[PDB]
Amino acid sequence: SEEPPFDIRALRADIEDMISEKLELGPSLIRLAWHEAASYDCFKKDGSPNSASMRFKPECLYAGNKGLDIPRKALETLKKKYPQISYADLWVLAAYVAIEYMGGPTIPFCWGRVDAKDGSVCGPDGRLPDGSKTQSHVREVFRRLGFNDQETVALIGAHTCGECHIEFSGYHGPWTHRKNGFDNSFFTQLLDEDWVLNPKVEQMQLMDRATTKLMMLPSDVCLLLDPSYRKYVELYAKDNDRFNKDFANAFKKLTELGTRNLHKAPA
Ligand code: HEM
Ligand SMILES: [Ca+2]
Ligand SMILES: [K+]
Repeated sequence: SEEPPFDIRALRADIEDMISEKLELGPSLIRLAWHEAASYDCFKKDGSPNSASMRFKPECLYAGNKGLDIPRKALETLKKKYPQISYADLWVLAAYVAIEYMGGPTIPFCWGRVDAKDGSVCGPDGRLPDGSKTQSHVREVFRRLGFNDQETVALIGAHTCGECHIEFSGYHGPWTHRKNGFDNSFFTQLLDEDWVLNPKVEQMQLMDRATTKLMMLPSDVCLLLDPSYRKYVELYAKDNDRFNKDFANAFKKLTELGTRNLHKAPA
């Protein structure tokens, strides 16, 4: 489909330069595209997902979006060099590049996302999920977004990369030992390890009995306790390829919620 008004070929490359110069920016780019989309209520059809509306207060000030000012600022260096691309397209693409760069699937990109002009269109607070809660909450949040239990488990598989930071979320640590890689090793960490309480972190989180260097959230481990979710956990933990297929589709679907009139990018 149509050729975009910015140089995506150069852009894809420059984004990798930024990530290679700062690997912890990789996982952080995924979170930024995802919480931008998460405000969506599909039943109410509001929230204004995928419009880079987290540029403006209050959505940028929401408790669930703490520390996301870092990837946003990082992408400013590239908004200047490529004025033709919207913030919305750039957050999404920076995230596709981050996932591919880290060993994940290559997602077909689509462009045409209109930016929110000001923070008058933001969604209400409380749309973002709480890691302290479990599957009833999780299933409530992903239902509202428009995902089924399968897509729900796949999307959370992204915790295969990155880590929690006390000063951001109150939680702490990586989910896996390869926190800059992107595969199914989250469903594998979840299934193989013995998740004991971490008594030294005030917000309740888990840790592996084997090394105690890794961590899990109540919202992460609720994927075990729910029978539906555990089916898909076993599935993705054994089938890395299917995880890549399913993550790619869902994250694409996610980052296209509330969007119309997009165009397939060439490669
Ligand atoms: C119920 C669902 C989810 C909950 C409760 C949750 C919770 C959290 C928390 C507490 C953090 C720590 C933030 C920090 O302090 O750095 C985090 C980070 C992160 N989240 Fe999730 N998350 C959920 C689903 C997802 C999904 C669907 C994605 C993407 C597809 C995702 C991607 C990430 C990534 C990549 C990081 C690492 C960020 C970094 O290392 O800087 N999460 N999440
Ligand atoms: Ca939003
Ligand atoms: K990894």
